[PDB]
Amino acid sequence: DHVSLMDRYLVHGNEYKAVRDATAKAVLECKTLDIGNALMACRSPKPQQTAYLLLALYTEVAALYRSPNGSLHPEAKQLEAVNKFIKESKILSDPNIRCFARSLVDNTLPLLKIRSANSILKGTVTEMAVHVATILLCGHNQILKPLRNL
Amino acid sequence: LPAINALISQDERISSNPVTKIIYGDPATFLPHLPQKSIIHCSKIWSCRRKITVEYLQHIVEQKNGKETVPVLWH
Amino acid sequence: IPELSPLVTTYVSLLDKCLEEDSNLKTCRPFVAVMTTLCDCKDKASKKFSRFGIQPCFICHGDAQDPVCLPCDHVYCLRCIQTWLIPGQMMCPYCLTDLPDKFSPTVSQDHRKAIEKHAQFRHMCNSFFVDLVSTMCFKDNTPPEKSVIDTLLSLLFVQKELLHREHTKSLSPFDDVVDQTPVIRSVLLKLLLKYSFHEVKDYIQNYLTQLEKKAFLTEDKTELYLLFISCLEDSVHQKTSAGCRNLEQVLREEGHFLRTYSPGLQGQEPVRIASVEYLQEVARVRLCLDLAA
Ligand SMILES: [Zn+2]
Repeated sequence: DHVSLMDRYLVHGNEYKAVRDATAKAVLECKTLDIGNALMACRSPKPQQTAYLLLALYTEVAALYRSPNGSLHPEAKQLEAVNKFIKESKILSDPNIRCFARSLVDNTLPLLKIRSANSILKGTVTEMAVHVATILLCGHNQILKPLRNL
Repeated sequence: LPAINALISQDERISSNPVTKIIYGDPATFLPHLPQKSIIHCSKIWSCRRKITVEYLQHIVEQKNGKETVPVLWH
Repeated sequence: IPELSPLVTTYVSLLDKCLEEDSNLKTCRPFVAVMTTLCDCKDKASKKFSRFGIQPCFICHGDAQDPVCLPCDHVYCLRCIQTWLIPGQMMCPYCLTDLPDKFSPTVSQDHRKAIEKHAQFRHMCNSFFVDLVSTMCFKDNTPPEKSVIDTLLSLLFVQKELLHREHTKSLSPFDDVVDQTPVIRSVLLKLLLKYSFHEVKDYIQNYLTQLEKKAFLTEDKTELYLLFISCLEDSVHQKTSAGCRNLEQVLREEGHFLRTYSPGLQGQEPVRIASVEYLQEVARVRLCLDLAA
């Protein structure tokens, strides 16, 4: 009954996969320096690194929050570790990205409450919406400056 | 995209789930109650394929320079 | 090339005289007459073109690139003559004529444009041939006669010539087009599968037995079988969608196919036996399952 969902962000590949594996490990244990070790093991600089981190954090907290058995696990003394890593590392401590990511931590982003009653396509629409939000925040690019404002 | 289909076929938590093996790029011969290895019971013979529609034809026209070479079909 | 109009303006009236008696290409005698008139039109065209026989190279069995001419009026590939002439065989492969010095005269002016124009001409004539066999040979809902279909199935093959035997060409009434890998197309099969399957079983069966006995003896027959299954299911899509009947008749008849389906899978099982009735059953149950899905 633990038939989990697909992680569509491995299209990036072999540098998102490593950091998402280390974020799932830092989900299961409590040491968070492993994420920093994976971040110094990567090319594709600060926007792409931040996009990898935010999508890894999303896919772990989303696959946790949706399933009824393991709901709200980082509240069990574990949001302190990832939030101290947020307060320390400047790779994701940009205050608009940071106020987005804190909202993703404590489930107060109003995209998870998307209330699509299809319950199959709801997963896909949530994933594309948080993907484009990660790209619009992390992307400092002219051809995303209208749509970010949109 | 076939390399991307290979990558999405080989993530290490769905690959144990026997539904992506009977669908997304693995031979179904691990299911033991089955007819033997015949010339007609290969996996590619029981694969899926497209249903050719008008919009796909328009897509093929847009790749193959339909505004220049084949103008009547494009219009 | 405005040097061929007094030939084709004669062959229009020649085809008019050949079709004036029996203007029905679905039977044998005007079909064979039209085939022979197009064939000697093509070969007398070639003798009008370039001095008795623009030929494929004898070595590669295909069209020449950087065309070198022998003193005995032979057109060969440059790559074939450089990989062939350099040992002690300073002579000819076809007519055994000794070439004196070297393969120094290559013709970069006449023969390249000759092979180009003849390739364009075989393309337009093959387009003519497929349009003629699509329209007039397959005119109404009744199929043509036996011998015209037999000559159609035999004109896909380019049978034994002294060299690889038994290649496959792109539905041409000619002989000088090749693929030096056996390719299998689907144009004659789809133009044959516009009729009801009940009257074209034995024809496709004989074509399949020919393909097994000369072209795909021990190779990847999975691809050819998949091609036949896809052409059969497209044929049933055409016979249902272009036909005019409700969903109830097709559901009752495909259900009656399902609940009276004898398995019989031990017949066409082991390594090579795949009847066209068997692949039609496989395509029909795939379409039943498409409707069910
Ligand atoms: Zn040659």
